[PDB]
Amino acid sequence: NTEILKSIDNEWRKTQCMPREVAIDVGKEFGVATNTFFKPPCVSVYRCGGCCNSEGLQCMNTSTSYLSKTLFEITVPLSQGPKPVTISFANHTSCRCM
Amino acid sequence: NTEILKSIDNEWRKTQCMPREVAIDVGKEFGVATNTFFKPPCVSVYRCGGCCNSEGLQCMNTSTSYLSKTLFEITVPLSQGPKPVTISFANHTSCRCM
Amino acid sequence: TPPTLNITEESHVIDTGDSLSISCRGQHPLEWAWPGAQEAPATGDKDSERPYCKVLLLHEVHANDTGSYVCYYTAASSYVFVRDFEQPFINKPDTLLVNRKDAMWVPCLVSIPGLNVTLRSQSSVLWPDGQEVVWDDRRGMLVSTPLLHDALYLQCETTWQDFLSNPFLVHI
Amino acid sequence: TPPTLNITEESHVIDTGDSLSISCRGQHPLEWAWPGAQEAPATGDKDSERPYCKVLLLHEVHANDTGSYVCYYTAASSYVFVRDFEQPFINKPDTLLVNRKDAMWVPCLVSIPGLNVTLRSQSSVLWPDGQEVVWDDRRGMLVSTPLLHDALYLQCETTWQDFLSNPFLVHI
Ligand SMILES: *[C@@H]1O[C@H](CO)[C@@H](O[C@@H]2O[C@H](CO)[C@@H](O)[C@H](O)[C@H]2NC(C)=O)[C@H](O)[C@H]1NC(C)=O
Ligand SMILES: *[C@@H]1O[C@H](CO)[C@@H](O[C@@H]2O[C@H](CO)[C@@H](O)[C@H](O)[C@H]2NC(C)=O)[C@H](O)[C@H]1NC(C)=O
Ligand SMILES: *[C@@H]1O[C@H](CO)[C@@H](O)[C@H](O)[C@H]1NC(C)=O
Ligand SMILES: *[C@@H]1O[C@H](CO)[C@@H](O)[C@H](O)[C@H]1NC(C)=O
Ligand SMILES: *[C@@H]1O[C@H](CO)[C@@H](O)[C@H](O)[C@H]1NC(C)=O
Ligand SMILES: *[C@@H]1O[C@H](CO)[C@@H](O)[C@H](O)[C@H]1NC(C)=O
Ligand SMILES: *[C@@H]1O[C@H](CO)[C@@H](O)[C@H](O)[C@H]1NC(C)=O
Ligand SMILES: *[C@@H]1O[C@H](CO)[C@@H](O)[C@H](O)[C@H]1NC(C)=O
Ligand SMILES: *[C@@H]1O[C@H](CO)[C@@H](O)[C@H](O)[C@H]1NC(C)=O
Ligand SMILES: *[C@@H]1O[C@H](CO)[C@@H](O)[C@H](O)[C@H]1NC(C)=O
Repeated sequence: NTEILKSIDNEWRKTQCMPREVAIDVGKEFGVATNTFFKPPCVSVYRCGGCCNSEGLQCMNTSTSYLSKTLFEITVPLSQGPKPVTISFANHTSCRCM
Repeated sequence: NTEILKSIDNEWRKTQCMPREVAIDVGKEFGVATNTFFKPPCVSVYRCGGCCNSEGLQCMNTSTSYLSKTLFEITVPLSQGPKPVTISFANHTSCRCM
Repeated sequence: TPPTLNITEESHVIDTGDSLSISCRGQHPLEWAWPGAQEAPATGDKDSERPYCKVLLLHEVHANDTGSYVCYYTAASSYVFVRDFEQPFINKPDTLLVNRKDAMWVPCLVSIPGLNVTLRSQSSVLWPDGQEVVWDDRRGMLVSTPLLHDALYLQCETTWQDFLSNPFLVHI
Repeated sequence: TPPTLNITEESHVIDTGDSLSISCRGQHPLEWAWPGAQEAPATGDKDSERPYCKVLLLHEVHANDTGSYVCYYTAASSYVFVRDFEQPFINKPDTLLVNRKDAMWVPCLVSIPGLNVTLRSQSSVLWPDGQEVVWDDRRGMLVSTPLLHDALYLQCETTWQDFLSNPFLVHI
């Protein structure tokens, strides 16, 4: 009754659409050659995510910041060593079911 | 150099495989009839997730707890009203790339 | 052709636990349409006076008896509000759906004709001023569909010691 | 058939900035295989004594000169450790791969023959005791592949004011 509607509403609140820290696979994020390793392979950024209460509505970003991160890229064969690369990743700052 | 390896290592640490709060769509989680609405449609639980440094290795649970949650289920047509249902959801407590 | 009641008003203010008895008398054999049953004696007493009469009476009247009362043989309608203190609010409960037609009405029925009352939910509170969203004592509040789509459940909030009805919401 | 040096030892302890000069003398015309260049005069001086002689000399010797020294015409090998204080550690740097063969060796070369030294990374520190994982002054430490698969990078840690080499790791 009371307490159950309370908790249920809390579950809704807790499960609502919003930006969340996720691990993005860099290679898969820019779609590079199948001969590259990234180190680290993934980066933690915030992206819009969660569940909408309709199906035809999908959680999308309405505003995005950009984060500079630096990591290393190994190519094959080992012609050269790991080179430093600077990359900008999306950091979603607001979301809406659209 | 120093500070960059430092941060990169921090990115790795931050992006490592572990249990994370996610929103699970209940209907899609048990695969019910395409004529049911769940309220709320989704629940927040922790599931093993993140990125492995190999491809053939995939993040899986090595131990799972179970959480009782109660919510409402609407059927169609509106023959009866929303009925209370108790459901157990997996709460992953440890993970390994397997 | 149209019949008439013993009380020519479209809105009667009654208190709970008060005995109510009205005579609908007009021409043909008549029959009341008072919502439900029971504990209320239904006796069709003729009177002549220039018409056939029919009286409706009820001794025990509380909240679950407030509603509309029609005496159809050109029908004759009259609404009656029965004021209660314990349960001023009547829910569905848990019955609410909607179709995209810009018209979404909430069925949260009010015991008292004049109240300052607001509808609240998970998505803040929704104040009625009359242009986009409008309150109506007759049954509840009226809201446009695509704006309330954002909310998942709804519950009417009052100003008294507070009382909250609780229907839900499913969009189409 | 096999030649011989002016110093019959498989391991020489030298300090940095110290001038080093050894005579490999044995039979046929010979040639040293000292790692790289330069600032070290290469002169093949005969001596007879019962063989043709060849001397290798070097005035400025630091860390980037420590290594193995062979005089092949049945070869004649001798390793020389040149102790430095500023840069006791030599990295690849950033060169490390592996194939599944249970043998994964780390190339972090040590200036000093006897050290207590441990390899650390993101996944704690890895202590060498000799059965599963084993340390070797000649070049570095030996670890089985499927256990180090868990780690992403590696860096040798010492006990002195600390020094950390830094290769990486990519599995196959
Ligand atoms: C990256 O996105 C996150 C969003 O999760 C930002 O963190 C905060 O997000 C909340 C949303 O609830 C905002 O109200 C805050 O203003 C954000 N910053 C903080 C910590 O106060 C984060 O700022 C974003 N990073 C950037 C600057 O790109
Ligand atoms: C559901 O899973 C989470 C895991 O995210 C549990 O929360 C804590 O997880 C950490 C892992 O870093 C453990 O060390 C803690 O012991 C866990 N509990 C806390 C808050 O101390 C959570 O306990 C799980 N819920 C249950 C009991 O099923
Ligand atoms: C999210 O929306 C903003 C709106 O300006 C846009 O700039 C950004 O590129 C979007 N994020 C995506 C699709 O990567
Ligand atoms: C995860 O692993 C545990 C091991 O006991 C198992 O009981 C549990 O069912 C697994 N979780 C899944 C696959 O839902
Ligand atoms: C008839 O109606 C009047 C109000 O107009 C009411 O006061 C009276 O009690 C009614 N008579 C009965 C009980 O039939
Ligand atoms: C209203 O309806 C129910 C029907 O069983 C009844 O039990 C309840 O007592 C009624 N409310 C009153 C008279 O206060
Ligand atoms: C209800 O609110 C309105 C707002 O204008 C106010 O005028 C009225 O006096 C209020 N009713 C009360 C508190 O009696
Ligand atoms: C020959 O070797 C000895 C060590 O056995 C060394 O002390 C000496 O300097 C060398 N002679 C030279 C410089 O040719
Ligand atoms: C070792 O090698 C590099 C090669 O350019 C040289 O510049 C450096 O000074 C050397 N280290 C010494 C002699 O301390
Ligand atoms: C290095 O560690 C070993 C551990 O047994 C110890 O015996 C030895 O004395 C240490 N070397 C030092 C501190 O001189």
